[PDB]
Amino acid sequence: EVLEEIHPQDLLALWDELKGEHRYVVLTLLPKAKAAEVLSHLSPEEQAEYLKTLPPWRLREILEELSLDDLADALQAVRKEDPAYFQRLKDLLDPRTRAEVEALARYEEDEAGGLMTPEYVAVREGMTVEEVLRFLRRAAPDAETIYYIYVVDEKGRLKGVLSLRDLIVADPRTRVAEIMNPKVVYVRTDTDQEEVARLMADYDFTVLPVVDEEGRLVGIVTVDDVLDVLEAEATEDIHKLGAVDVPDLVYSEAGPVALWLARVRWLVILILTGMVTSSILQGFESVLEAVTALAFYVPVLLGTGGNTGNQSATLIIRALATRDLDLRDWRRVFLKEMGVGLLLGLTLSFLLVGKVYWDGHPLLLPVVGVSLVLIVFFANLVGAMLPFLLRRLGVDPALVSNPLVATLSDVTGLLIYLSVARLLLEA
Amino acid sequence: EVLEEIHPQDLLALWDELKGEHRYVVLTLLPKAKAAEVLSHLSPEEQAEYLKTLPPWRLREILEELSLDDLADALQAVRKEDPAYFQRLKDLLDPRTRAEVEALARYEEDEAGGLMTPEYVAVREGMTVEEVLRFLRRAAPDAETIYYIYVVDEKGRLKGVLSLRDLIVADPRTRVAEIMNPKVVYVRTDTDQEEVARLMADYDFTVLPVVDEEGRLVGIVTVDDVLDVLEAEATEDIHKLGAVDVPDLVYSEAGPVALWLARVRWLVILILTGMVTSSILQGFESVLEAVTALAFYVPVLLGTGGNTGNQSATLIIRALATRDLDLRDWRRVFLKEMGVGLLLGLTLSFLLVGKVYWDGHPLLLPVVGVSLVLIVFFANLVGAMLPFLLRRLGVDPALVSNPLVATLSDVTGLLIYLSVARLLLE
Ligand SMILES: Nc1ncnc2c1ncn2[C@@H]1O[C@H](COP(=O)(O)OP(=O)(O)OP(=O)(O)O)[C@@H](O)[C@H]1O
Ligand SMILES: Nc1ncnc2c1ncn2[C@@H]1O[C@H](COP(=O)(O)OP(=O)(O)OP(=O)(O)O)[C@@H](O)[C@H]1O
Ligand SMILES: [Mg+2]
Ligand SMILES: [Mg+2]
Ligand SMILES: [Mg+2]
Ligand SMILES: [Mg+2]
Ligand SMILES: [Mg+2]
Ligand SMILES: [Mg+2]
Ligand SMILES: [Mg+2]
Ligand SMILES: [Mg+2]
Ligand SMILES: [Mg+2]
Ligand SMILES: [Mg+2]
Ligand SMILES: [Mg+2]
Ligand SMILES: [Mg+2]
Ligand SMILES: [Mg+2]
Repeated sequence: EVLEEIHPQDLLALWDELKGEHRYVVLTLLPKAKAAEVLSHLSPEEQAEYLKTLPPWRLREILEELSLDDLADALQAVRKEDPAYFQRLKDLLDPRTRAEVEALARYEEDEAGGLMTPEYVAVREGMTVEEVLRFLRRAAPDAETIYYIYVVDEKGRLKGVLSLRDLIVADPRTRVAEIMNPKVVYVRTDTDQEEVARLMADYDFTVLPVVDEEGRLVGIVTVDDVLDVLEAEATEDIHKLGAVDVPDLVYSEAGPVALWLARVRWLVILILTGMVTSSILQGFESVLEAVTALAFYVPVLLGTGGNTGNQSATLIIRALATRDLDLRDWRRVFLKEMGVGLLLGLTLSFLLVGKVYWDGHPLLLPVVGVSLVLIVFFANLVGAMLPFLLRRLGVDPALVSNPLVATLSDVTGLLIYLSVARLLLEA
Repeated sequence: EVLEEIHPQDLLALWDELKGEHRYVVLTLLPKAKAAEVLSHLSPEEQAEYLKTLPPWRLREILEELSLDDLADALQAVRKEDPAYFQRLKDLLDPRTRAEVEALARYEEDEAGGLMTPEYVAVREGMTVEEVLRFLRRAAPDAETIYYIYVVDEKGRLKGVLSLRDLIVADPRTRVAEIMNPKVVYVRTDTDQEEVARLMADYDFTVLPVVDEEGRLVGIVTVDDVLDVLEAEATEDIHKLGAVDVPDLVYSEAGPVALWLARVRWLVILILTGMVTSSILQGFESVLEAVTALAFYVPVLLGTGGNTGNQSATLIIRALATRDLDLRDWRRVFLKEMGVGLLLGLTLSFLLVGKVYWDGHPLLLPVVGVSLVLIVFFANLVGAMLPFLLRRLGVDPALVSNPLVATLSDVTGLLIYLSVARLLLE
């Protein structure tokens, strides 16, 4: 009845809200393909778990009816988790498929190769519209998408590319080279995952032709895998911008121990440079014993400075991820931001001073006030550069976390504030 | 002519590296397709700028050879900026085109109606595969995509969906409604772009069918525009993480004044949160004049709380926007982080007391160390649980920014520490 009706992703939606037993049952009963796609959009931890739990006949069925990219991904999860049983689970494949999948597992999960699938539709440059169409009816079962057609030489590498729409409008006796496009856009096996995401999103494509170290066409990447690549990447960016450092972390499926590792690393690294502020506070105990109101304005200056630093840092980190800004821009950016910080200072200060005056200390009112303008102005700029610096260093700018800049602006904040206190105390 | 072999992407790459005059003359001298695609992938502001500056004739060609969701958008930008040259410009638009543009501009640009095209191919079920391929070859020059054909009824409603592959592999004599799909997942007009993005990212689709209340087909949504939507929606989410609050900010073309605005609002909110920290010290001046090592150790605790809260806040906000956590999960989380917030404290404390002892103030380590465990733990929990609440109010929980969590950790941290100092000094 409904077994033929339902669409896997209804089962994918209800998956987060269903008991283990019945789940298992739903993997076993479905038509082969629908179970296969339901397993396809699952977590590698879960994937491994089920490829362990399920019967070897259904194992055969799923493994057989799973696109090669997604297969190799699954098998890879089982290699990392349980190596021996990965090999044993690999003993249930057929020769040609086992072989293609082995040649795919060798690619890197972050590179085109590990995004790519070898079931492209490839033709030689000397057929005709009609020939390619005949081939397309007879070759459409074993293909990921018959929508774009790649034209190759005698040896493997890209020559031309070809829209299905193009053939369908083309005069069936016309040869393909007369209607193909030789300026083919493509990635490499080693190309980083986000470079594919970028290229694909730039050119407004939906299949990108991975080539090998020699140029020979060896796979393709589809935009559908790229979207969850994108989401992966944006999520990594957000995560370490929050100074947590684990690339693939699912919050719902992780124990307090792992969270503790991931957070405690950078929490620690930052807490040390949090101690330097204590020892810096130690050596300025003469201007601090003398006037106490000084201490009554340390948090507000520090925290507001860190805030501003966050703002700039993030506002640039995106603009570098979004590829909106290049390294060579740094100089030009500097000035552009600088003025802003000035205006952010004055304004903020106008508030803080109106409170310093209201706190009842109209004496150090300009110590606080001027300090706040100086702190805003500098923290801001610190925020702007740190990414640029890391770029010329060859490091991920998203490592410039909001908390790192918070602690740094705490240090600079205190130095500015206390030296300004000292200098104005000499008056 | 050799200046006409180049791909518009290439030229868009060198756009940031070209002077205004130069920009204008390249955009004014290209092939219609090229010109209009180039202009199609720019920001609204120089979009509208060049729609204004360009010559009435070239703006007429560009306007024409432009796609219709894109024409809609560009017109909409000139519409935001300058209301008159909007209709003056679209007075160059032909009625068949213009009418469509009219019908598109009415929908809200962050909704599905706002990023849809009407150049889609729809065929009635009473065809045969033969007749539909006939229709495809004959209707292909004006379509956005002929890979998904949409079967409808006499009054216009949606009835089902065909892939061109299903046609191509089907025996041409076959009736259409035989190989079609009546279980066609669609998207409504008022729908949020973000939801659209979610759908198309789930189903591994590339087109989506837009509908009215009645269920009639009004247009389709492409994956490319949904993919720029995804990038936007994201980049907005993370700006919101840095207390910057403008929907689509582009830093490289925003002036010092605009950056100023954007930031000034929340930066101001947060400084008016700090004044409280000032007064909170001020009313504890009595307990604070006794010990100075006390004040020597404040930026460390406060900043640490701010950080822990920053981490938790981030994790949970991300897991919210990713739909990996539901509003009802919060209770679980309150426990989950709890222990963690404890574990992080102790460890960070074992090191902190390490200096409190070493820095020359063995006087009383607990007033600091304990205060660290409490502040780390508490800030952690707060940052962890502010997005939940902000989400249960029908507010974007990406508003729980890292400077906000920091500044709240400044306040709470301070109350924690100076109360612990009041008790352990007495
Ligand atoms: N990897 C690639 N490198 C270069 N060109 C490509 C690549 N992939 C696809 N193309 C090109 O993109 C187009 C894809 O055709 P498709 O019909 O999907 O485009 P369209 O926008 O629907 O219609 P039209 O091609 O008429 O604009 C083809 O013209 C083809 O030349
Ligand atoms: N909006 C939609 N709602 C429901 N189903 C759809 C929708 N759009 C497309 N489909 C279904 O998805 C399939 C898309 O066909 P297409 O050839 O593009 O897929 P493919 O992955 O290339 O190959 P295959 O269809 O053989 O898996 C079609 O069979 C179509 O019926
Ligand atoms: Mg990476
Ligand atoms: Mg892979
Ligand atoms: Mg694009
Ligand atoms: Mg386009
Ligand atoms: Mg795939
Ligand atoms: Mg990144
Ligand atoms: Mg701070
Ligand atoms: Mg479009
Ligand atoms: Mg929105
Ligand atoms: Mg729009
Ligand atoms: Mg998907
Ligand atoms: Mg798929
Ligand atoms: Mg959002």
